[PDB]
Amino acid sequence: SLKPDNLPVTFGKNDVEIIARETLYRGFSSLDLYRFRHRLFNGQMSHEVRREIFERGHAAVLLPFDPVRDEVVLIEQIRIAAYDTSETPWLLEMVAGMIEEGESVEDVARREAIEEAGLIVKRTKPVLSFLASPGGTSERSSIMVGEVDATTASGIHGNEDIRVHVVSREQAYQWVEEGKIDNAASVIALQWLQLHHQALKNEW
Amino acid sequence: SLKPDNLPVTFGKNDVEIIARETLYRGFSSLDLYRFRHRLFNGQMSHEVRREIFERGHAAVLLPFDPVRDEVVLIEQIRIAAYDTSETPWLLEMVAGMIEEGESVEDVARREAIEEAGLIVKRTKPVLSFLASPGGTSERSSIMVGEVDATTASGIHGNEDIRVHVVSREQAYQWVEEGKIDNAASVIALQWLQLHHQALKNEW
Repeated sequence: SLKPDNLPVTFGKNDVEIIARETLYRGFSSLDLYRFRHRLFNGQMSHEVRREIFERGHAAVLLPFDPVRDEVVLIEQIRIAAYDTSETPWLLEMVAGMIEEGESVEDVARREAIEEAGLIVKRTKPVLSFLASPGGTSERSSIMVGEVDATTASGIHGNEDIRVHVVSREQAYQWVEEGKIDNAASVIALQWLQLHHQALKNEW
Repeated sequence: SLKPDNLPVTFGKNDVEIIARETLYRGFSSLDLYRFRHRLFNGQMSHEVRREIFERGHAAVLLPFDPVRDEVVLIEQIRIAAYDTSETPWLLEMVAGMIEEGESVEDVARREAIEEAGLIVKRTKPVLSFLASPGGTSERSSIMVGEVDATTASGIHGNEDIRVHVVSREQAYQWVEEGKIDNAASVIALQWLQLHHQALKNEW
């Protein structure tokens, strides 16, 4: 295991001055206007830049995977924001929830697998961590895979209302390829699993 | 090629009533409060649900891939929204831009590969299309891979300021595994490539 080099990005936090964050909205979550100047590639300083950034905490994401049965547990809940681009706003997702307090991502991954899927997790691994849409929100989501008994996954759970589904991994991945699953975190988790299932099954 | 079944999601748009979308903010883009009622799994109707949803159009995403050299072109630009969770807000990304007017995603993929990378694209394929963070924004991003001559990828391009990088695919994917690339669209494109490079190289 050899980590990679620092390169080829060299501009860091010493190359940016956040002039100010201007609160544009304060409800359940926030729109804030980042006002900033940054170094440019040609060595010159920038004009002041104004960026509207949706701010609303960060998420833990569990991929419930049963290594014995080679199955995944998906969850189903409505995402109203999906309405305008999707046939249905009910989406097939991974266990996930926002991180708060002194919670680690393991804390929240595990907590949410009970709240949303009634699922007790065994061994866990870190998968990947990703920024959802950096152009327009600071949200970071951190994904863990969790060893789960898929035979215990049933029922409705949860203003949250969630249904539980058990499919084989291969079916979960085909639904990615073919567009049935298409939320960022499921696609990332389920492509990650497809590149790793054999080594993971072997290890577990 | 056999598409999948309709199941197991059955609730559709006939099961939701958007009561109203209440504009909470109007600048470069919008925060709107979706007010809605929806069917619940146990057959009962919901209380009124209020969801704050960042609204700002949708994106096309190009993965510039050179099948001869087995290389990828990445771009580098600052994402200020990444500041709080990342060592550097300068990020290594895919060519991308917002969709407008009567633009198809091909139009925008191609347009942006010139604006951001000076790149002329040859053959294109659809990869995947995904919702960035459905919990908190309606943004959909649609990814195409594009046959590109990596030897023509150089320089600064672009309030946009973008640098261009040519790495081998394997290096691009290792940077995903190890966390150097971690924006949703790059991770999805670059895991997709890793599952498909051989068939794509063979076809092209």
